[PDB]
Amino acid sequence: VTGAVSSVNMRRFQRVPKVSGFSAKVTKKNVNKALDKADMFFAKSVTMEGKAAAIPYGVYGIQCMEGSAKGMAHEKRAMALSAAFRMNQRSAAEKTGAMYENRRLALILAQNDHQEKQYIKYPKLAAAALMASTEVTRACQRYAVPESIEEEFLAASVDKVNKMRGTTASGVYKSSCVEGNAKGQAEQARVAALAVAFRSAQKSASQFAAERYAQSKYGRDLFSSTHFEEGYANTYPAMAAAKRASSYGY
Amino acid sequence: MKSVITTVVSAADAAGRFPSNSDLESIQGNIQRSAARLEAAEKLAGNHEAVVKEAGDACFAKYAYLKNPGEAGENQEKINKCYRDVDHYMRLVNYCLVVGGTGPLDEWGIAGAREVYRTLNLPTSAYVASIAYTRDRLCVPRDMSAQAGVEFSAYLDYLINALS
Amino acid sequence: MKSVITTVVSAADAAGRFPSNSDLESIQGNIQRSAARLEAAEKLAGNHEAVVKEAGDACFAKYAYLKNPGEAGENQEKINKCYRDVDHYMRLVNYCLVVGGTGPLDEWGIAGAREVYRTLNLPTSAYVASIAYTRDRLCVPRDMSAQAGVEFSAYLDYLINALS
Amino acid sequence: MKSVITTVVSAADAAGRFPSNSDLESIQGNIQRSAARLEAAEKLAGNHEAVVKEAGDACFAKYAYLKNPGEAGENQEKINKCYRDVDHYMRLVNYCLVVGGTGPLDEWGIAGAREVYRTLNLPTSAYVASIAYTRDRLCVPRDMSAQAGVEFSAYLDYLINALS
Amino acid sequence: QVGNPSTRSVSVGSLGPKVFKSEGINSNAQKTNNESILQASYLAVFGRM
Amino acid sequence: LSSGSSAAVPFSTAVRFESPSGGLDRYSRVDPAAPGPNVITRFLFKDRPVRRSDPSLSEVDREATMRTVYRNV
Amino acid sequence: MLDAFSRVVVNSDAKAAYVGGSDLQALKSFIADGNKRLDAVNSIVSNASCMVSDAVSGMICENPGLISPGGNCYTNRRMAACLRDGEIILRYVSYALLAGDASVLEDRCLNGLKETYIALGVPTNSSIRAVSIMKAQAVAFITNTATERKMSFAAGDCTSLASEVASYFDRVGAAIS
Amino acid sequence: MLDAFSRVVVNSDAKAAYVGGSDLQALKSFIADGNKRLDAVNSIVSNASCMVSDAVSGMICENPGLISPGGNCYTNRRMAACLRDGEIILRYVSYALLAGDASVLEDRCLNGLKETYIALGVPTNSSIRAVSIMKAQAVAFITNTATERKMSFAAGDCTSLASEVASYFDRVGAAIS
Amino acid sequence: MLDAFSRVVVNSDAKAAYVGGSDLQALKSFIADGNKRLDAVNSIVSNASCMVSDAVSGMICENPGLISPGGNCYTNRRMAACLRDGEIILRYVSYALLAGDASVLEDRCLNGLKETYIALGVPTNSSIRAVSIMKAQAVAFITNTATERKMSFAAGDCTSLASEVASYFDRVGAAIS
Ligand SMILES: C=CC1=C(C)[C@@H](Cc2[nH]c(/C=C3N=C(/C=C4\NC(=O)[C@H](C)[C@H]4CC)C(C)=C\3CCC(=O)O)c(CCC(=O)O)c2C)NC1=O
Ligand SMILES: C=CC1=C(C)[C@@H](Cc2[nH]c(/C=C3N=C(/C=C4\NC(=O)[C@H](C)[C@H]4CC)C(C)=C\3CCC(=O)O)c(CCC(=O)O)c2C)NC1=O
Ligand SMILES: C=CC1=C(C)[C@@H](Cc2[nH]c(/C=C3N=C(/C=C4\NC(=O)[C@H](C)[C@H]4CC)C(C)=C\3CCC(=O)O)c(CCC(=O)O)c2C)NC1=O
Ligand SMILES: C=CC1=C(C)[C@@H](Cc2[nH]c(/C=C3N=C(/C=C4\NC(=O)[C@H](C)[C@H]4CC)C(C)=C\3CCC(=O)O)c(CCC(=O)O)c2C)NC1=O
Ligand SMILES: C=CC1=C(C)[C@@H](Cc2[nH]c(/C=C3N=C(/C=C4\NC(=O)[C@H](C)[C@H]4CC)C(C)=C\3CCC(=O)O)c(CCC(=O)O)c2C)NC1=O
Ligand SMILES: C=CC1=C(C)[C@@H](Cc2[nH]c(/C=C3N=C(/C=C4\NC(=O)[C@H](C)[C@H]4CC)C(C)=C\3CCC(=O)O)c(CCC(=O)O)c2C)NC1=O
Ligand SMILES: C=CC1=C(C)[C@@H](Cc2[nH]c(/C=C3N=C(/C=C4\NC(=O)[C@H](C)[C@H]4CC)C(C)=C\3CCC(=O)O)c(CCC(=O)O)c2C)NC1=O
Ligand SMILES: C=CC1=C(C)[C@@H](Cc2[nH]c(/C=C3N=C(/C=C4\NC(=O)[C@H](C)[C@H]4CC)C(C)=C\3CCC(=O)O)c(CCC(=O)O)c2C)NC1=O
Ligand SMILES: C=CC1=C(C)[C@@H](Cc2[nH]c(/C=C3N=C(/C=C4\NC(=O)[C@H](C)[C@H]4CC)C(C)=C\3CCC(=O)O)c(CCC(=O)O)c2C)NC1=O
Ligand SMILES: C=CC1=C(C)[C@@H](Cc2[nH]c(/C=C3N=C(/C=C4\NC(=O)[C@H](C)[C@H]4CC)C(C)=C\3CCC(=O)O)c(CCC(=O)O)c2C)NC1=O
Ligand SMILES: C=CC1=C(C)[C@@H](Cc2[nH]c(/C=C3N=C(/C=C4\NC(=O)[C@H](C)[C@H]4CC)C(C)=C\3CCC(=O)O)c(CCC(=O)O)c2C)NC1=O
Ligand SMILES: C=CC1=C(C)[C@@H](Cc2[nH]c(/C=C3N=C(/C=C4\NC(=O)[C@H](C)[C@H]4CC)C(C)=C\3CCC(=O)O)c(CCC(=O)O)c2C)NC1=O
Ligand SMILES: C=CC1=C(C)[C@@H](Cc2[nH]c(/C=C3N=C(/C=C4\NC(=O)[C@H](C)[C@H]4CC)C(C)=C\3CCC(=O)O)c(CCC(=O)O)c2C)NC1=O
Ligand SMILES: CCC1=C(C)[C@@H](CC2=N/C(=C\c3[nH]c(C[C@@H]4NC(=O)C(C)=C4CC)c(C)c3CCC(=O)O)C(CCC(=O)O)=C2C)NC1=O
Repeated sequence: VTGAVSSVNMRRFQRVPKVSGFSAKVTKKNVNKALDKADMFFAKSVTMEGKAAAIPYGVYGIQCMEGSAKGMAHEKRAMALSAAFRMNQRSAAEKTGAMYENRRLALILAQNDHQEKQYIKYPKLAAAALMASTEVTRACQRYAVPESIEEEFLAASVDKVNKMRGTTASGVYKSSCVEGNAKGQAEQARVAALAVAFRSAQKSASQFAAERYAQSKYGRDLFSSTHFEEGYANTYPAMAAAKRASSYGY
Repeated sequence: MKSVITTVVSAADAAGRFPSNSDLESIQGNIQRSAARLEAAEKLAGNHEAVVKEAGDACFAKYAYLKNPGEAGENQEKINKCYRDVDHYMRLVNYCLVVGGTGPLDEWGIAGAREVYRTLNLPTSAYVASIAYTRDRLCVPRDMSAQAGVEFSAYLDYLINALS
Repeated sequence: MKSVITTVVSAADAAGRFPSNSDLESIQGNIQRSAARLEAAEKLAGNHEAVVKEAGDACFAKYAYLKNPGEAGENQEKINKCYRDVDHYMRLVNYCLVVGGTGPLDEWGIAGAREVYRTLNLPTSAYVASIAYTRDRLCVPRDMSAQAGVEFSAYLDYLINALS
Repeated sequence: MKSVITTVVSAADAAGRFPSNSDLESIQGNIQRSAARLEAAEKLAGNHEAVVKEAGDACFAKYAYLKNPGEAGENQEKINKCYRDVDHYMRLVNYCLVVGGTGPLDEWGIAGAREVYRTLNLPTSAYVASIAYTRDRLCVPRDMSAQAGVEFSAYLDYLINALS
Repeated sequence: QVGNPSTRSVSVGSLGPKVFKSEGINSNAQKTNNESILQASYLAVFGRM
Repeated sequence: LSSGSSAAVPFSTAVRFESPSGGLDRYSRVDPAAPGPNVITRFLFKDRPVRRSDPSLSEVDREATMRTVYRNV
Repeated sequence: MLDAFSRVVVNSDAKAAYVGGSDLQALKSFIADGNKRLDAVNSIVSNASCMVSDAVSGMICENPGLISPGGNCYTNRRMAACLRDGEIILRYVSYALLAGDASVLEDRCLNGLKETYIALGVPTNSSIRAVSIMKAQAVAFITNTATERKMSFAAGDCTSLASEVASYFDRVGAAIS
Repeated sequence: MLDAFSRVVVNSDAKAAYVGGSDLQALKSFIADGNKRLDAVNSIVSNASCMVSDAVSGMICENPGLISPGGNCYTNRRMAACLRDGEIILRYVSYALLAGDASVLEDRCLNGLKETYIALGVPTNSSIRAVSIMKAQAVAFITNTATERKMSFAAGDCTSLASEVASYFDRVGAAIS
Repeated sequence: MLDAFSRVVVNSDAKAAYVGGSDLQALKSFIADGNKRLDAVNSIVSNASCMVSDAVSGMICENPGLISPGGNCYTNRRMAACLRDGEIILRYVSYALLAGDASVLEDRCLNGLKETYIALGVPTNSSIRAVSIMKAQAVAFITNTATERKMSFAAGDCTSLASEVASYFDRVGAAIS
């Protein structure tokens, strides 16, 4: 047998928090990790209640399919996990710029002072409530279908200037808008996006009519500040749903 | 319409998958449990005017404040509209006993009821005292089978919990 | 905390704008109506233990099932918690007359109330039977002024339209 | 069109609420402050042939390099269109005093003007000298009332900060 | 005051006139009577308004 | 960071002896709001020891710290 | 949106006219009777929960095939959506009575309401009766002639505001007719 | 966010008290100050385009290491962002003076501003100077002691309003310190 | 740490200016009221054992769940550490009243007090009521309006010291919350 005492690096977890000096530097680091993975529990719990609107009575709706072929659902996993790896490769002008862009939009969205307190403190809770407000009411750009041919040209003009914020200031591409990261991985997302465009036209009679009135509300209390922008949102709800936030550069 | 059928088929439609052996093994339980619930469905389908007459006057024996003026059940043409709904809820118990899943109670009798009963000032504890009268008026060898009365009172407990 | 100031600041904060003359015009309207509601706020704070005693049992005299066994108010502990709740709502009306907005009621007395009185089986028409007694016992020229009634009775009716 | 009525309703629509006591209190500031901005509306209606000509040569007093060939303002229809611009800018301030807000200067006067004035090679500092002349040529008790001059010269320097 | 010079600044209580103090005694402690003290100092000097 | 470091080696020692003692002026972890000893001793007639509590450590307390280093350490 | 002040401005913009004293006195009597408008729209919002319950239960009381199996208000999922629609309509009339213009009702609500309801099969005759019950409810609250509740007001005559809210319930009644 | 009237009810809620007539004249003093408070937040927003040009050009002549190659305000992209953040800071002080409370300044703007500037690499010594230049510009424009421009007020004393707006401007400097 | 004199020195060092007669008279008013500042620190320190027991037994009197089993001030080991913590908060405030600057309170007491009470489970809603009772005790001892303890002072106004010590108790309460 050895004489194996407990180490100095292992006995330090049993120490009581002190209040100033270097002993406040340990407790400031241990609380800011316990607030970071409490913020992850705040963002996970909101997404698990926005996903309970696509399971409205207990059966899986057409909104929450993955891909239609055999290996069309496993590769939807393998490019969401590399989409989150390139998310934390952005510089400090994009990480902090999206934190304040999300914080402006999350406080219009809030309904009480407790909700708008927590979007200020927890950044990932506010980032996963801008997206979770849009996946419920289907105010996205993967859910809106244009019901005209001037409406398709109006939404393509909004989506033309959203595709330049995924480019840099000199004009080259970012890593924010990336389809494929491996051999033939771009065409698997070409297959998976044409499939979810087909299911968007397969909605119900009232599901098309509720998201007409939801995309007009979304374009007129999140992206319109005048009266002429309200005229482009109250009559053409597909250009009012291509107005994305400026956090993600898509 | 959450069945055992529509649960495992729509979950297989989200992955884009063929029906596998986990899906067929769930439908084997539908050829095991259906003898009890279709017995309790046909017992309810041939006795329903006797049991919603017995349920609805247990509501007004307990909650006799409703027959006051200005209250809910104040004239005769809306006491008859009350037994209309106890007949409506027993009909939805009989539909979900047929399909073997809570779907007919869910999307035709529950999903919007709290918005309506509050707005029209209808006390939801009076609905509970009718549904929880027939759960313990039932005695298990006389009225149906042993497992027919297990699954009958279990679908009433879904109706008590979704109103309470 | 919706008030006259917190509306026009956050409308300018979402727009990204400085305070202009349309924002300062609203605060001018907070100056003129301030004499009427702060007269009603100081009248409520010096009288409330006689208001909620007359209002606590305004509903208890109206509805009486609560004192049968198994009901809401069947013993003196549960009766004292009913007068605790009329006093909480008369305190939140008093904060709404001070801020000049429904913000104290919107976040401390209304949000979550439908999801609490349901699951604890509280009759929501027994609260409204006590708020509407308070709104009808108020005669105008003895208790307060003319436009101190139209602020006090409007915050009572916001509580009635949000409860039921 | 930002105003004092069309931002308390447009914020009550975004939450799906009725107009409350907070919302009616903001409109009563457009009863008390309305008698001064509509008092400065008739004075700009009866003097705009004079004060536009008075502000037009105040640009040409400061910048005499406009009228030279090689530089911009070498002919007559470049000169008479400068009075066309500042009569529009006086008209939008006259619109702004009527609505009780900074609505008509925003979407008609301000919006897009930084691209129009750049690409047509107009000096934007020549515009702000004409607006700031009328902020100084106003003396307050002779022309209008006291609180009409603080309303009229609140939109003028709003236009100055929005220009440059 | 001719046998107790130390009684200056001692409030006589209910028999003298009411004294005045710009105190500001609140938990945020600010004086609420800036109006009335100005109304009372006009009467100490001039005796009227 | 360079020289002034440690040795970690938790075991380090190797001997199964009988235990020697400690002091009594230690952090107790039960009742940490206690004076304990050093209230009736010759602790009262020394100068009080310097613990760093400021993040900045001003330049006349910097010299006063290192005088205690040369005297005590 | 627009209001009663912004309507006069965009009217006078097309003639390139300054807003002078030919059309300010219409706006001056808008403000001088403005304390009765806030006394009007308070009386609607103070009764707006009961004005949908007295409305759509009296619509079914005059057309009892709506709760028949197959009807538009049959299930609890569908009766709640008509009670939801009965208070979005009353809300935008309250946004139009306060603003004094019907542009907040027209563009945000009534644009495409008739082309919504004919893709859902809402009966466009009994929906007019739920609207036209609410018009009779509102003008007895403006003129204080409701037979069960009496609100305390000042003395005077406010028949021009009962006829304006009656003009707002017909722009929705002609939108789906 | 909060204001002056909502700050004194979240403290009365904490001891479960009614806001009676003991701390109502603390609020009645806020309403009688209201025309002076509204007269004064107009003074800062009328001059706010010039208050950010007078501030960040004062900082580049006091510290000429900001226009050094590799500085903070060196290139033309970075000069526009420093010109943007001077007006963001002045906008949230203007909401705090209008509300009568520093609640909207502290959380919507100042919460997280320190480690934003730590991650960006903003020299935080320079930002205290450029916010204290605007503090002097505020109290010159409140109490009408500005040399190049004078505004027409009524006669009176507003040094409590000038010292309240100076209390918000060094609250910015304590957060980013 | 700093005091009220060296706060003026570090503000003047950022502009490289000599502190001269234009702002010495706001430091001569610190000296001329300096007897009343010492007169007031003496009234707090003489009552400081009774102030931390009227506070934390009024925190228990308004929240009886702290002495329930499992509570924060439940046992004898835990009540003595709350009564210790009351008189470190009161002790560091009186260091800042005597200095005329709060920078000893912000660098030695409220530097990581929030992140220590989070890791201990000290309820922050009850540690505001302990501080805000002690704020009302201090202002009653500065202004000589405590009911159970009257002292004797010379005549003159001292509400500018009670309002400064109330704002030091609003930085203890606004750093742990
Ligand atoms: C909480 C509710 C919630 C849901 C119901 C589901 C909805 C959902 N979102 C995605 C998947 C996605 N969803 C988005 C989101 C958007 N795309 C845009 O253009 C807008 C910016 C934004 C609309 C809100 C993106 C970017 C993906 C990745 C795949 C893609 O690019 O389409 C997928 C997998 C891909 C697929 O459908 O095949 C699913 C099931 N997720 C949720 O979190
Ligand atoms: C598809 C399934 C289905 C249901 C679950 C019920 C749900 C339901 N109940 C009611 C409606 C009602 N339910 C009652 C019942 C009562 N109120 C009283 O006076 C009594 C105390 C109590 C008996 C328990 C009354 C009176 C109404 C009509 C509302 C009213 O008269 O105001 C209505 C309104 C229309 C009507 O008059 O029938 C609906 C949709 N109806 C359905 O179609
Ligand atoms: C399909 C649903 C369905 C039911 C739930 C029952 C409900 C029910 N029970 C009874 C009638 C009865 N039910 C009982 C039963 C009991 N009394 C007890 O003491 C025991 C606990 C319990 C089972 C032994 C008795 C003793 C009577 C006759 C006396 C009475 O009516 O109370 C009757 C009237 C006549 C009859 O049918 O018997 C009805 C409709 N019947 C149904 O058709
Ligand atoms: C600050 C906001 C605030 C409120 C609005 C109320 C709301 C409220 N009421 C109760 C709780 C209760 N409320 C009542 C009230 C009543 N029972 C009756 O007979 C009448 C229907 C009614 C009085 C008119 C009763 C009896 C309970 C106890 C219920 C129980 O047994 O759990 C509870 C659970 C906690 C408790 O027991 O106090 C809450 C949160 N309380 C608050 O703190
Ligand atoms: C901003 C403006 C705005 C509106 C005006 C409404 C308009 C509206 N109503 C409905 C939807 C509906 N509307 C009705 C209404 C009725 N059937 C009747 O017997 C009555 C005549 C009438 C109630 C008075 C019903 C029953 C549905 C649901 C359809 C169904 O599920 O069967 C829908 C589809 C969304 C949904 O499922 O609810 C929309 C967009 N919504 C808005 O956002
Ligand atoms: C099943 C049978 C049945 C009905 C036929 C209706 C009865 C009914 N009541 C009203 C009419 C009304 N309903 C209200 C609403 C209210 N009145 C008040 O005093 C309360 C505050 C508030 C809701 C409780 C008002 C104000 C009127 C106008 C008439 C009046 O009050 O005199 C109308 C409208 C008249 C018209 O069509 O023009 C109808 C049809 N309700 C029913 O149940
Ligand atoms: C922000 C909140 C707010 C309000 C709710 C209203 C409240 C209100 N209403 C009126 C005042 C009045 N209100 C009415 C209205 C009516 N009388 C009747 O007999 C009709 C039944 C009823 C129509 C709805 C009349 C006739 C007057 C007095 C005359 C007038 O104001 O022009 C007045 C008096 C105005 C004055 O004295 O000049 C006030 C303060 N004003 C506000 O500032
Ligand atoms: C390198 C040389 C150089 C400078 C030293 C600065 C000049 C400068 N000016 C001000 C100070 C100021 N700047 C303004 C701003 C204005 N005054 C007006 O009347 C106009 C409306 C508006 C600018 C157009 C005001 C009001 C003051 C306050 C002092 C005063 O002028 O009375 C200050 C702040 C004083 C302090 O530090 O506290 C500085 C440093 N700019 C430079 O380029
Ligand atoms: C709502 C609150 C809110 C804020 C406070 C700001 C905060 C802020 N400032 C900057 C960003 C910046 N801020 C500065 C500013 C300065 N450098 C200095 O040392 C000077 C002291 C100061 C000028 C006065 C510079 C130079 C950048 C750009 C960094 C760079 O790209 O070089 C960024 C990065 C994104 C961007 O490029 O804009 C953010 C989020 N934004 C907000 O949304
Ligand atoms: C929409 C824009 C808008 C505004 C700008 C204000 C405009 C404004 N300022 C004041 C009015 C006043 N303003 C001051 C203020 C000042 N005097 C000074 O010596 C200081 C330099 C300065 C403030 C810093 C004083 C002392 C009064 C008069 C006191 C009072 O009104 O009670 C008044 C009251 C008029 C009067 O009673 O004479 C008004 C309406 N209100 C608005 O609705
Ligand atoms: C220089 C500043 C300074 C302080 C403020 C204190 C802060 C402080 N308090 C505690 C420790 C503690 N603090 C409390 C306090 C409370 N529980 C309550 O309900 C009340 C709200 C509050 C008393 C008023 C309790 C109960 C413990 C002991 C925890 C336990 O063992 O249960 C600890 C842990 C180490 C120790 O206990 O010594 C520290 C650092 N110490 C300092 O050095
Ligand atoms: C049983 C329940 C129970 C309570 C609710 C509290 C009672 C209590 N006392 C004070 C308040 C106080 N406590 C003191 C302290 C003292 N007064 C003296 O004269 C002595 C020297 C010293 C105690 C020996 C002082 C000076 C005040 C201020 C009020 C005053 O005395 O006028 C406060 C503060 C008011 C606030 O919330 O802002 C409260 C809640 N104590 C309790 O035990
Ligand atoms: C070593 C310890 C030590 C002290 C404790 C103080 C004690 C002290 N306080 C005052 C003197 C004074 N003290 C007060 C104080 C007060 N009057 C009030 O109404 C308030 C209730 C209260 C303080 C909060 C006033 C108003 C004066 C006289 C004005 C002055 O400062 O000259 C004086 C007289 C100074 C003189 O001679 O003019 C002294 C010696 N000084 C010390 O050296
Ligand atoms: C984070 C990167 C990531 C994803 C994206 C998904 C992608 C994903 N979903 C799957 C599979 C899958 N996906 C859904 C739908 C989906 N499931 C739900 O619980 C809810 C609320 C849903 C949206 C409506 C269902 C129902 C299944 C079948 C799993 C099952 O129920 O047995 C499978 C397995 C496919 C297979 O086994 O053949 C994958 C890889 N998984 C990941 O790890």
